[PDB]
Amino acid sequence: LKDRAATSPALFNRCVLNWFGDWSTEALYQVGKEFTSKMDLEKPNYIVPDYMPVVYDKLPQPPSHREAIVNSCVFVHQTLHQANARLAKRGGRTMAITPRHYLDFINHYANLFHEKRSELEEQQMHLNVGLRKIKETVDQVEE
Amino acid sequence: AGDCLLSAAFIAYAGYFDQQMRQNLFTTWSHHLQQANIQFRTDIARTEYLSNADERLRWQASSLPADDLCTENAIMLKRFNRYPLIIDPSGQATEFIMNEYKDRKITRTSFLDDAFRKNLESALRFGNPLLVQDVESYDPVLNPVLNREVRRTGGRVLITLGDQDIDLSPSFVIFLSTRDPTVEFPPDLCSRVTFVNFTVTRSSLQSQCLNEVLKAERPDVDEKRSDLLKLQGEFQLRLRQLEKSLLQALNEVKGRILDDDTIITTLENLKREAAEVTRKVEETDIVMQEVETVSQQYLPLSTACSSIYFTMESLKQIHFLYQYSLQFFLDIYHNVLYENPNLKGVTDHTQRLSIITKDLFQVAFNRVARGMLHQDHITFAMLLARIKLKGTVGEPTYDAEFQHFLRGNEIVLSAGSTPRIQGLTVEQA
Amino acid sequence: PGRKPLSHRFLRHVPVVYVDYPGPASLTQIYGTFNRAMLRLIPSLRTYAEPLTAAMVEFYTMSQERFTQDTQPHYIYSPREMTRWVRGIFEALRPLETLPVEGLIRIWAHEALRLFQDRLVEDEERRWTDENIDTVALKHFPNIDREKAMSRPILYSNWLSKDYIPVDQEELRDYVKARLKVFYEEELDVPLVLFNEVLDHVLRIDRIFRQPQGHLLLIGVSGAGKTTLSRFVAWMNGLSVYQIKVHRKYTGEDFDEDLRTVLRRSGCKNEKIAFIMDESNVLDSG
Ligand SMILES: Nc1ncnc2c1ncn2[C@@H]1O[C@H](COP(=O)(O)OP(=O)(O)O)[C@@H](O)[C@H]1O
Repeated sequence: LKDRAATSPALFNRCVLNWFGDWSTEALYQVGKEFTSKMDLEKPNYIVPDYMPVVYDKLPQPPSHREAIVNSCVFVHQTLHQANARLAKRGGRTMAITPRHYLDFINHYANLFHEKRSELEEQQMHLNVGLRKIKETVDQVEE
Repeated sequence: AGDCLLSAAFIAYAGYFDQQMRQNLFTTWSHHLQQANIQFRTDIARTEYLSNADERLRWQASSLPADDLCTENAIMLKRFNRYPLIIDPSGQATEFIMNEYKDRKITRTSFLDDAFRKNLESALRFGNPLLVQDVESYDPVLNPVLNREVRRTGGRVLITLGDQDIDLSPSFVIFLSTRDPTVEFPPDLCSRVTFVNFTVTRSSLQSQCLNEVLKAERPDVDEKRSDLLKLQGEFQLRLRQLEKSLLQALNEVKGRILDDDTIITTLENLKREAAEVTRKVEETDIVMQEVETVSQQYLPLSTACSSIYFTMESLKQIHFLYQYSLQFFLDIYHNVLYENPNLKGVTDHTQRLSIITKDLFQVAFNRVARGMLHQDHITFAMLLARIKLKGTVGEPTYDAEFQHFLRGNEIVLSAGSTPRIQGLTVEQA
Repeated sequence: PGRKPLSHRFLRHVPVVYVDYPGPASLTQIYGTFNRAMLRLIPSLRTYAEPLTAAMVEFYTMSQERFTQDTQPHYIYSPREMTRWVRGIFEALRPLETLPVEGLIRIWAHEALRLFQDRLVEDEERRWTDENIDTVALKHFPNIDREKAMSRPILYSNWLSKDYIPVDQEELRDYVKARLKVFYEEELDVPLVLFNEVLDHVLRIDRIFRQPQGHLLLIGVSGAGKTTLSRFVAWMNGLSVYQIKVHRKYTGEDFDEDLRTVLRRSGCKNEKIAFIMDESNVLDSG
């Protein structure tokens, strides 16, 4: 921006600059909560012994493990930000991490979750089919 | 749930960081998940959860190094949403991806080529992979391609590549790569690609050397480590294969009773392999308890190897002629491992490690110093001596003494500098 | 930066006059007249023209003293900000009558946030601005109701009503979802979640698009949604978004032809154009 202004003074004359901050923890939590909705993260049995929020404001009550999943996703984004900061402080050549990284992470999570649930369900139904076949073989043996 | 969470967080976010930073990220995420009781299974292997046996095997067939970093890079390369941008100072990744895509006729093109647009439009229509190198001069016409902003509202899927519109073939995958180990990128390009980084690092050398010495010395721990990995699914995969073979035999024989051995053999084999898998799972406590001991036994050698190689790499600063590649150090290491004249007779492991470490130091000094002026032999020799001194455990590191020896005589002070005895001078005082 | 000192050979022939920023007394005399002329639509609030100008000048000087150009290169505070403040308040009182003092100072605070806070970079700067706008409001208006600020999301929009009435967070969010349904039907089936910052940015870009000379400098990390929000609010105001398709062989005369085309569309056929560019779109200083 320092030399962008020098090249074109009209950038601070006719253009009202609007600064977009990086997506806040609230924004990341909302994106994660909305996008991880087709996913079935509802586990009836779940216990929370500790207190580790990142959003800090909405639904701090004992979650349904879905709030916990989204909280962990936002923590992953924050942790990568701290990793970049520490890498820059103790050296150099760090790389900017954007909200598009968060969107790609959520898409990867959704797709991988779908694949790794579908494969287990199909192998379970194959196992049930095999059990039925073995029962049919037992019937033949009894005959 | 949490297991796929960690895997996807690794795939989408990490990839530009080195092995040490990737592992630190993964262990921090795992600690956070376990502390919040998001149930994820421990002793995870990212590589075999995100890949199966045949994919890894075909990867190794198509020129992939056995290092875990290369396997994780290949994992990031098979499954991705943002088209990968390859960071490899050498060329194993580029030839790897050329091999992985022969059957789909991957075209090789570069941004510096004037026919880049011609080679890209034809590739995108024909639906074949296109790999573009030299991303330093990234061409901004790829922004619609990297954004995947193709308008599906129209009857046919048309992308507005430039002024004119081109239909996007579903099989079009673009690949970006560079020849430079480390360079800054504009954030707009950064947000549109999945950085996959093949650049080698001290931790990468440590892992490679530890794997190589474990394969060479004590093959038994290496084979049982491989078995530990195979305990994650692909043994279960072969279990399912035998299950479906049994199912096919069941209606192949139609429940024959006169000749029952045809199915009895399969049932006995299934029982034996189930017992074997149960024994392996129940030994998962005994294993990784002596495996960790063996790995820590061979850790000083690996850290010495990494330190030696990176001292060789930094030898550029001493003199322009001191130019050594990673392959030269790999040749040195393979020489000290698989053709030592000193390892023909000795078979005990604790002595074998001492011989390997000593001769590795010696061969590194010999090969490097043979191409050095006869005023730097002492410099390299005593840098190697310092590396060995940090390697050994019988005596302290003497960090303060080395720091003084190097630069502590530059401390400025003028108190008590007057010589006291007649047998002394001002500089000596 | 960017100002090259002039040569003495030319400099001797040209005398130079130093025009500095007007002082607090000069600023008060300058904009008190503007406030008095503006408040003629509401005879009920003539007595509040003096404290309004006092608060405007005092807040402007306070934000001038700190948060200068040393921290960021775009922290330029000039009487142009005061002029835009007066113009915004006046435009927010054109169709509107019988406004209480609370509504007037609400409009004042909204304009101050739009012209003083949306430019700041750090969250600390933003909360400093919020705290001190509240404190100047209470110092120059000690006898007002909490109708002045209510929830910190001070929002003004002309979508729900004909006039530029202030709107609530939830109603605006529901309206924006309703319009986003049709927007998705038109194009960009990708979902956009509406959190508070998205609504704030959409309102800011809309109020910029309202004025004839509305030009934007949307500065933020990639993927934050600047382009998507720009096109969304451009469609929501019926502006045709136009983009430059930039490549390596994209030369200067290509840019000249694109400028010719966009100016033909803007002037001829009376077509409103939301012509947008990014940093990757610029390859030449021309
Ligand atoms: N509020 C939001 N909710 C969900 N996704 C968003 C939001 N804002 C932006 N995006 C995503 O960002 C992508 C494009 O970002 P873009 O507008 O190019 O950001 P920038 O212009 O700052 O680079 C879109 O695919 C869109 O899905």
